Amino acid sequence: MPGFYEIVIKVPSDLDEHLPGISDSFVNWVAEKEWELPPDSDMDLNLIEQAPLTVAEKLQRDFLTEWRRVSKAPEALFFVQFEKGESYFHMHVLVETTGVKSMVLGRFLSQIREKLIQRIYRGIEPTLPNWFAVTKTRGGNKVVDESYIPNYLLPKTQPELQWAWTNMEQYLSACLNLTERKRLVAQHLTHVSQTQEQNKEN
Ligand SMILES: [Mg+2]
Repeated sequence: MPGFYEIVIKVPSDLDEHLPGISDSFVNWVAEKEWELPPDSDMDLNLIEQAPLTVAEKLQRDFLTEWRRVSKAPEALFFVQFEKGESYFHMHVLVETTGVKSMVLGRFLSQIREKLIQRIYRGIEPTLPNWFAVTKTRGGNKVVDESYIPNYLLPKTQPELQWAWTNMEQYLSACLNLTERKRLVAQHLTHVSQTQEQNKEN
């Protein structure tokens, strides 16, 4: 029943351009990490860029830890999709509204952003233009329902799709399985159609 806020987080992909002044240890940390697909995945690992993924995995993991603390919702539902855009790697973070009133969201997000800078970037802010941004109505903070996910996130394919994470049960297999995403999209649109059909009838 509750909606979701959306935070878009840009992820650096060019060290000198995106992250001027970053530490050597940060560079080594990125280099060291390797990721593998789960056995049930049908994705092509070749199309997935490991270094940006390392940064993204931590950013989402840390954002969520902070969110749980400010929200006081330990079990908050989330869906995060990491994507390769035309200009930037970026992350769509959808998190439920519970525990955070809209009036105070800017202050909380701001606190979270500082924590990410400390933890991920080791005190050096990324040189990305509007890097941590809540989706707004023009206006106030946008809230969207669960339908946003089948409509705008699930349809993505490689290489635009890089990775995804969730705690929402209906999407757990969808995250890294293209065949499953495809099925879910079709299923959602089917429901929508059936609903309109009913409406015309009656
Ligand atoms: Mg996008």
